[PDB]
Amino acid sequence: GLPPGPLENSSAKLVNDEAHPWKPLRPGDIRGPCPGLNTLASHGYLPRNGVATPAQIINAVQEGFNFDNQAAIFLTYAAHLVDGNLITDLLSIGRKTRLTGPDPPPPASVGGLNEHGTFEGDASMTRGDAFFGNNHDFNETLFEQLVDYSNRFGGGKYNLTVAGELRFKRIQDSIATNPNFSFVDFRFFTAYGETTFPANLFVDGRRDDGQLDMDAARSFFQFSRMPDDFFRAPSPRSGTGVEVVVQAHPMQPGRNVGKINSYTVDPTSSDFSTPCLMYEKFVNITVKSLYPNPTVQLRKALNTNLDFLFQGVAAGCTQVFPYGR
Ligand code: HEM
Ligand SMILES: COCCCCCCCCCCCC(=O)O
Ligand SMILES: *[C@@H]1O[C@H](CO)[C@@H](O)[C@H](O)[C@H]1NC(C)=O
Ligand SMILES: *[C@@H]1O[C@H](CO)[C@@H](O)[C@H](O)[C@H]1NC(C)=O
Ligand SMILES: *[C@@H]1O[C@H](CO)[C@@H](O)[C@H](O)[C@H]1NC(C)=O
Ligand SMILES: *[C@@H]1O[C@H](CO)[C@@H](O)[C@H](O)[C@H]1NC(C)=O
Ligand SMILES: *[C@@H]1O[C@H](CO)[C@@H](O)[C@H](O)[C@H]1NC(C)=O
Ligand SMILES: [Cl-]
Ligand SMILES: [Mg+2]
Repeated sequence: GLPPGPLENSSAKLVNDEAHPWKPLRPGDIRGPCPGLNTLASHGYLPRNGVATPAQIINAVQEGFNFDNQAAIFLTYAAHLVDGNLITDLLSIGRKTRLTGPDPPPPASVGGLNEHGTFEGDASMTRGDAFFGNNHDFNETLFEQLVDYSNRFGGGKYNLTVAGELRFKRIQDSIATNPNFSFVDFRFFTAYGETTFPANLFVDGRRDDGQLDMDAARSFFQFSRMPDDFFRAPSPRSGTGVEVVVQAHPMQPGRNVGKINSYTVDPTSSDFSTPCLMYEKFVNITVKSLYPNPTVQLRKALNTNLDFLFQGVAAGCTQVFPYGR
């Protein structure tokens, strides 16, 4: 279906309401590395089994959290192109599942949001790097480090100052312990944006002060659960304030080269100075590598989803056509 449009009414409102109660997981229910999508599934804004269409995901992030339209479209279609089933139009917000339908041929993985190196990546705040065995479950030790950074830099609350310090700490921990640490292109951009999301979207919209308390933080990050009487943000937003996070500790994109403490800058990677290059490489390299010679029905589904992806790209970039027009 077409990408949904922006909210007709984007006011703050109760989103933890009678029609969207929190429910525990049933056997087979899928939760993944994103506490935003996990919470919408656990409140019934998304299907509770954690398998959804792109249009369902865009509608849920807007209705439940007031995520802005352009960001919703870009992230949803990027995730769907690399992790979703383009024929059935279904994406798992977590582990690979037969529930997304019959698979395309390799090398396409349709691995859900849990698939390492497509969307999900290293130096997550409350999830471990895939090298350590689990890139998707809430990690109590990592969350306690988020609390400690909130106590030291946020007076007990998570804010953009905390995000700047913790983002850099998680990069330095990955450099020191993960010999396969990768921090380039798509992951380089999304890792910085994700650290603003709690301050911009998990803060009750009646305050919208960018100060997230640790009870609310645990409720979202561990339990996929809105605080009692949670109001969504009072206007559409996503990564507002990412400039503060970067400015705290500016980093070049790069990777460890098979050893710890070997972080090597990648001059071929995009960075914040080349945002159009990030889009071009995502399409010409990442998507194309998963579908190099697609059959007629797959080509048509790719071209449709790539057009939808381009709707979320900031004005100024040129659309690229890996399968022709
Ligand atoms: C619009 C579609 C969305 C998609 C496809 C999506 C997908 C993802 C994925 C795959 C990750 C894991 C990346 C990683 O850390 O390795 C992630 C992280 C995250 N997402 Fe989402 N996301 C979306 C929207 C949102 C929204 C609306 C929120 C908040 C309301 C949110 C909050 C977060 C946070 C806080 C993290 C970082 C988790 C951590 O580092 O511990 N996301 N997202
Ligand atoms: C800096 O964090 C990035 C997280 C993305 C959140 C806002 C997505 C907005 C989509 C425009 C992207 C333009 C482009 O890709 O060239
Ligand atoms: C929009 O929704 C809010 C809160 O749900 C409501 O109070 C407000 O009156 C609505 N605006 C319009 C134009 O209906
Ligand atoms: C190691 O890094 C490569 C890309 O550089 C990635 O494709 C692979 O999945 C990574 N594996 C783990 C578990 O970190
Ligand atoms: C959580 O993260 C810590 C710190 O990286 C790690 O040592 C531990 O094995 C991870 N997993 C669990 C289940 O705690
Ligand atoms: C984070 O909280 C601390 C302590 O209240 C404060 O000094 C800092 O200005 C806050 N940062 C932001 C961006 O709100
Ligand atoms: C992407 O491919 C198009 C041709 O299809 C080309 O114009 C563009 O330069 C490519 N960009 C990159 C970064 O490879
Ligand atoms: Cl919007
Ligand atoms: Mg990760």
